[PDB]
Amino acid sequence: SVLIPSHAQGELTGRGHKWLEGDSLRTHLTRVEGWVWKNKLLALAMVTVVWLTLESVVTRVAVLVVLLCLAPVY
Amino acid sequence: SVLIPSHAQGELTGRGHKWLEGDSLRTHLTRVEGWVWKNKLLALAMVTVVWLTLESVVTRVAVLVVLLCLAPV
Amino acid sequence: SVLIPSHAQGELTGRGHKWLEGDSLRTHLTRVEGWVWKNKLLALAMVTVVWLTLESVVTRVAVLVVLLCLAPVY
Amino acid sequence: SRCTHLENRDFVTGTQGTTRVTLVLELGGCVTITAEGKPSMDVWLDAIYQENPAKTREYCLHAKLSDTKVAARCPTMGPATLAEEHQGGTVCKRDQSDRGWGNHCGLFGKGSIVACVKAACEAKKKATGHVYDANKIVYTVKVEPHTGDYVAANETHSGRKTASFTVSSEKTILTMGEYGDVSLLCRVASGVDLAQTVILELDKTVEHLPTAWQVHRDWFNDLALPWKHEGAQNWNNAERLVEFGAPHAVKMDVYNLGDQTGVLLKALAGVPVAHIEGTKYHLKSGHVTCEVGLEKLKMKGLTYTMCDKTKFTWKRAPTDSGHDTVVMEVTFSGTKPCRIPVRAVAHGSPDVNVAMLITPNPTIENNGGGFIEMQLPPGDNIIYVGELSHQWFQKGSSIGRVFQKTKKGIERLTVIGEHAWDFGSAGGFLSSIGKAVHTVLGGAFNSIFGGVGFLPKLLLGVALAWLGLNMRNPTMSMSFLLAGGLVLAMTLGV
Amino acid sequence: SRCTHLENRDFVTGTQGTTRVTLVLELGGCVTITAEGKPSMDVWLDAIYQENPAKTREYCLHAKLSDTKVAARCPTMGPATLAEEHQGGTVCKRDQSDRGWGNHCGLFGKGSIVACVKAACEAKKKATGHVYDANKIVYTVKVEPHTGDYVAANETHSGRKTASFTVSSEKTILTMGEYGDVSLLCRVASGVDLAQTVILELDKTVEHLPTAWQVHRDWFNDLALPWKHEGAQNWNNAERLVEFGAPHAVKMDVYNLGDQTGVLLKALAGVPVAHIEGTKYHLKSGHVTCEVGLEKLKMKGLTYTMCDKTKFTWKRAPTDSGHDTVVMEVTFSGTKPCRIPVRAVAHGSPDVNVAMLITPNPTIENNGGGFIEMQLPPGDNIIYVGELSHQWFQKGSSIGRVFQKTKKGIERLTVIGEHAWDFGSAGGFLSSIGKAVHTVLGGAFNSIFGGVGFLPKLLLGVALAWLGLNMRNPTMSMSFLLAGGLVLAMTLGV
Amino acid sequence: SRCTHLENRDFVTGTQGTTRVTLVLELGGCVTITAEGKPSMDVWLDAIYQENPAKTREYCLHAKLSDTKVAARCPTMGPATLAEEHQGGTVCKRDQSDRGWGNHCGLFGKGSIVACVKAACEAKKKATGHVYDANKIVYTVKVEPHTGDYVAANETHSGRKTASFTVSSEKTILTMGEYGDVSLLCRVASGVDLAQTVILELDKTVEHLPTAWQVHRDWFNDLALPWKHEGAQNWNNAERLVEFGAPHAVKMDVYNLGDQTGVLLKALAGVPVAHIEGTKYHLKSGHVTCEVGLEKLKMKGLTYTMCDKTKFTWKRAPTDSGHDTVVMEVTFSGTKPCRIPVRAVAHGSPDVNVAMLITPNPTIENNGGGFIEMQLPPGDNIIYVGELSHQWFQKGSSIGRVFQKTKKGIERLTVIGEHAWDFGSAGGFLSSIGKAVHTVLGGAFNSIFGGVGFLPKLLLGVALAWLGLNMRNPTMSMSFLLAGGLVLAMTLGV
Repeated sequence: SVLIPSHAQGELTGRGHKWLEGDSLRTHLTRVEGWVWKNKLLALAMVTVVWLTLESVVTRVAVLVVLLCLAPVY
Repeated sequence: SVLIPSHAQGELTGRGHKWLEGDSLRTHLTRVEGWVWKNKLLALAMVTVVWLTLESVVTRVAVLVVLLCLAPV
Repeated sequence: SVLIPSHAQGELTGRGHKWLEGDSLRTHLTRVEGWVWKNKLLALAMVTVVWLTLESVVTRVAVLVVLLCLAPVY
Repeated sequence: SRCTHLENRDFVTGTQGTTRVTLVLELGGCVTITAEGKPSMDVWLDAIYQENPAKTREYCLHAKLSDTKVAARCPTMGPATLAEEHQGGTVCKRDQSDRGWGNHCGLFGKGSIVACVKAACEAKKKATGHVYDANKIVYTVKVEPHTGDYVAANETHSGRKTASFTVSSEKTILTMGEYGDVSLLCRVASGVDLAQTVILELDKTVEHLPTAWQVHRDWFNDLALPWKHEGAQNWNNAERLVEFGAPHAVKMDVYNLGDQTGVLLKALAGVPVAHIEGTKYHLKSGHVTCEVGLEKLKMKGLTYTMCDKTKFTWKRAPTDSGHDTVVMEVTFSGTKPCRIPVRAVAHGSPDVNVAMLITPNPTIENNGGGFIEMQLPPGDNIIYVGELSHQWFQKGSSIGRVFQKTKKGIERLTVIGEHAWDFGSAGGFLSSIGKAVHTVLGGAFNSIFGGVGFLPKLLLGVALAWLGLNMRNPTMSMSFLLAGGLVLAMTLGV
Repeated sequence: SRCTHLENRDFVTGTQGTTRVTLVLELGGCVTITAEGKPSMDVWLDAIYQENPAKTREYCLHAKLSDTKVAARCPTMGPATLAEEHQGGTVCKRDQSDRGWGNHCGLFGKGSIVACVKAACEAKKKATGHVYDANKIVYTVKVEPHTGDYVAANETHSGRKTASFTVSSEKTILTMGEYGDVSLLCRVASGVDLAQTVILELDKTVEHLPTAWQVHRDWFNDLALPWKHEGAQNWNNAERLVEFGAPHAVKMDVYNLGDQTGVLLKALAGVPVAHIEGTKYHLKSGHVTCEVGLEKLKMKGLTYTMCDKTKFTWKRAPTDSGHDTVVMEVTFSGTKPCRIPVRAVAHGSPDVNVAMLITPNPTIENNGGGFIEMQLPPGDNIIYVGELSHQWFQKGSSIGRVFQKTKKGIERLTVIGEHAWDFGSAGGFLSSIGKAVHTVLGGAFNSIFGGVGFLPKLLLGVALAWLGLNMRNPTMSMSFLLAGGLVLAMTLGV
Repeated sequence: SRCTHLENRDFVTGTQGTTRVTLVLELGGCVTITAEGKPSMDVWLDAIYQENPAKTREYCLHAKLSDTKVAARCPTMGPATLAEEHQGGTVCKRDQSDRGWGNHCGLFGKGSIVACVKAACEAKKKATGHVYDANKIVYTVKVEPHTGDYVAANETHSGRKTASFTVSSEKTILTMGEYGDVSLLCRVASGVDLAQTVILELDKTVEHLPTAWQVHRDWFNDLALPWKHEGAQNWNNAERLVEFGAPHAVKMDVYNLGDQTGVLLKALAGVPVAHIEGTKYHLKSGHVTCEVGLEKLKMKGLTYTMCDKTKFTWKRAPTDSGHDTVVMEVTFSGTKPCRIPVRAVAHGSPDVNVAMLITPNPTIENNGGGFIEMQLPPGDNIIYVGELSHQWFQKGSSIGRVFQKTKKGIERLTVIGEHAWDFGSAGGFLSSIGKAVHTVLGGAFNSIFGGVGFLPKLLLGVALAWLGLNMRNPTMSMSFLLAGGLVLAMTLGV
């Protein structure tokens, strides 16, 4: 299958017009939001199990962040 | 931009002709193996760092497995 | 039976064209790596047996190097 | 018979005196059903189709743009407006631009600009979707008797019989000449889950592409593309394929994101293929459940005399079929209608006939007969047809056969799901309990992980395994370990 | 003064005795040079272009297929062979498929089958790359005398001059009439790194798509598509667009993955645009370093008489500029050649003049005009031109102006990297140390994280901060935490 | 008795309670079967052959090169190409060469160069692999009555009979004149594994080389040479014999590595030889398991009276056979048809007769004299034929005879493997258990060490022993050392 990888962002710069807005953290969060609504039941399951089992607030927050970021791309 | 997400793999099945071979265990094993053989030096660096730092066999195995799976990003 | 030995490599040198590239340390290491990739399982078996039975790091390194160097020929 | 042609075949035997047997027919498959003193039958499912199904929302893949227009006004006056902004079939954007005396404004600052264009899908770049109606779907089942004759894949077998099933007319009787009558019951409600399948067409005259795809309904309803229903003139959300550049002082650019066919076909990677042949829309993957009644079947030529043992000759020597069976073809010259005395002998034993015949009581008849198919036990054996003889080393072993058939069973279970428990059973307790447990567990698993990727499923399995191993007490430890093991096992199996 | 037509205007001020100044000229930007006793100048960079650049390998995006051929052989008669398999312009694949008496062969087992198809690229679906030559590239710099006339952006100023630098260009002098000569020396090869830029042309004929892109070479040289050079007749690696279905007994299907334009344009998201004009290929981004020599400039009309205090009138009243300046235009009736008396005073302190003119020694001439541009301090002010008077509230604050200049400095660093340390510098330790430290640090950071991308880079920054936290000894724990924070901050800022 | 003509011979005795016996005949071996109540017989396997077997592959051993071509291109331009790159029967390579003004290149750097050459093979330097068909192979078994007459090795014996077993064959009856009939059942496809052996033909007309070799299939598939199939026109992988030197500016050299026959013949060291005879292909090693039935064999001339004791004379005085027997020939002149009064006595006891005769009941007839083969115990003995007498001393001892049979048994078991347990078998626990255990352990060992060299095998044994000595405390250490010893012993003993 043809697999053209996306062009790198920071290597070229200028002040002329750019073709399109590049990927960004806001785009990432928007995609996560889009995924969560479709997979809410699993979302609640994953959040509740970790929040119950783990002991530390910061650790739980970190794991939740990592899981949410990793969920949609695949 | 328009994003047409990839079809889920196991929801629909049978014995007719498939369109193309979808992502599966074989494909991902091939990818990780080839990547490691591409990024040897970095692969061994990460592996030895984890093996040295993490205190228990099972947790070392878990962390190494997860990192190797996610390596191709 | 006729058995012509392979010409020694280090005894002649120059900058003109050579007939055909002969053996070298890098070539042997390439063959070792190719063999290991071909027989991954056997490589891990050899590694694990010695890692389990030999306690001294230097001894393990020595035996591993010997086995790897002999692997392609045998 | 026909079912020697396929790579995929199965055998089922009616136990002593059983009258009927139940099957799940898999499209692209075969079963040979046999019982003592009953002629052997080949039964298979040939087609699942409907005429002119119902349509569903239709997408666009390559937009065509026309009548680009723009208007702007200076940095202290009212926002700009265009009539096309209120019409249909148009896409517009409203933005601010920098202006000054350099381009004839009276003040320096942010003026306003608006741009519009007309969007229509290109001639042949639509993506139509269709859905089946349970009241109209047709399933076609075919049945063939084991006559003593053989015909190639491009040849018309005279004994082939057809039965077509709808939700009405669930039961039928087929008459098969001298072999009698066979009964078929096939309820369509047990077949493919029509609520979740959509047939996707694109353009069917494009060579070197399949004519249709069988996509999932939830996936089909989530695509980010322009779409409309049949007959309507104006597309919804041309915005997804028209994008706007940053504005100059008094001009603004409209860009077209181009044809999406290559993105779509890459997304469809794993989907099964479907077909179209006119008014008819065929699935090429599915299954049905049936009950076959055998009581009205009877043998042919059972009263004939034996052949003249000296007259036989081989026309094709014995050969392995790949299904653990041997196939043979004999020719004969004596008095025509007669019964063939085939037998086979194991080495190291007293001449006992050990062959098991798939085609029972073989005969030779006027312009017919001569084909034989049989099973032999492992090891060295001899085959006898009258005075004619041949030798055969049957490879394999009994434990090997058991393992082979068990593997086939696991494959069927993982491909067909809960309906596998209905294959070849006499009904009753074991089958019912298996199906109940399977369905109740599978429902929960599908509810929690339906549509999730294989990699995230495996990752969650590993996480659960680790967390259960680390759990603080035995009951929760085992519960988490079991959950992780279950997800890992099913993900790796499917 | 063209500099009023755009944002991104920069002011550079010399001092008496300053021989020449260094500028970095950027597309879509301009600088006004002011000197203590010499007329102001407008300098900007108009174009970077080449005529008929050299080509590099072309890629196909939509395969055309023709004349499929298939051949097969039985399980023991050896592999299949087909004549077209050794020709050019053909894609072929050979595989194994099941055979048996169902087909017209002798045995049951895996045979051999081979399929071939002629491949080409459709009429107008080929991407083509061009690369620049350092010995032919042309830079165009333009300079305008900043006379008192004003001219709209679509109209040509009678006094501006052009310098077309190439590698073979010396220091050049531009006369521009009474104001005297100005000198320019632009260092080609100080600007865009031509060794890693490629101009990608897709199809300059389509209406609603930009005519070219400026893609990176390391990205262009690895791309999963069929490719060939200009003179070749047959494509390489055509197998990347054709796919082959699982074989039947005597047939297998050839599939086409369709047009890739839509996935290509999706990948190009962040790339800057380029342009085409007949034989000329233009960049629309980049910069060049150039030294401008002010030595031989003279002020006009220094010996003219002063205008009458009366007989002036407005033509456009004072208005606010985009750059925190005031712009105005006056008309005069009388003996034409004379100097305009222009001044401004804070409200309630007529003894002190607070105006700083961007146009020194304004004049009115036999066919010229009275455009004026001033900078005034914040607050309430009066502007006098002869006896004409006008009140003016100047918005903003000194802290605000300092903040604006600092912000623009940060942006120039972000956009042009280490070259920023040369802008308007007289030389010395500040510039030298800044450029050295910047070049070394940026080189190292680019070496490690060059192509890794925003979110992966941020994630690695988080990982580094976590590692600094995890490391047991406090001092390097804190040092590594600071390193992680720095990488996070920089990868977020850029 | 042909058994006398060969170095290798074996005797098997049927106890009176038996009438059929199991043999495994070896090509180049020979067996005498005898039962006290029956005439003795000589049976041997003469040939294993097929006519016009199948061709699997053909390799090439001396490449022919022609019509070399080369082209080059400068650094700033696309790589060179040649039409021969896209034709059959050509081998090509492309590389980079340094160029500059010295070669009219226009710029210093690395350009491109490509070279091509047509490849074929000389008329007689091919190597062809053939494979047998199980349904066409022929095994020839011969039986000789042990007539009592004698003839040299280049003479034809009238009583000799032939049987030609194939897959078609079954138990066959050979009629032997006055001696009666004997039954043979040979199980084709129970001998040499036809799936593992390939017959390799180098050339027929070379005067001083064998006509064919037998080689293993796994080895023959990996010969690393150019290869083709019959009728195909273009060779695959001629790159394995053509070699390319490093390039000059615009020239590249193509080298030929020449004949490989020497290295091939040197690699074949240790493989059995085969033979070719017109259209027939012969093996010269292999075996067949047969069951021979002795019923309906009957003695000749039991009715005759005894000879005139005084008339006998020697034609060939007693001599020692190669197989621990004594052989002699007598002449007689009385009334011809009569039985020979032959006997022998040990020197320590003059009453008991001691001779054991391989000839069942010697007689003289109108044609054919008296040949006799007989066995005696170790020590001093006297042989009598009527009045005629001779004196003999028999070497060896009973312990020596037992030991020699044990050596023979071990050698046969090593050579033939599993089938050794069937030689002289009549069922029973010891035979069945031996075959079962030998099959299991031999298969397990073969799966691990099949194809491995003696030096690696010895090294693994020694290393396992050393590591056992170096191993941890638990008792399993002894098993580890024993495993090393076992592998070493099983490598050394063969």
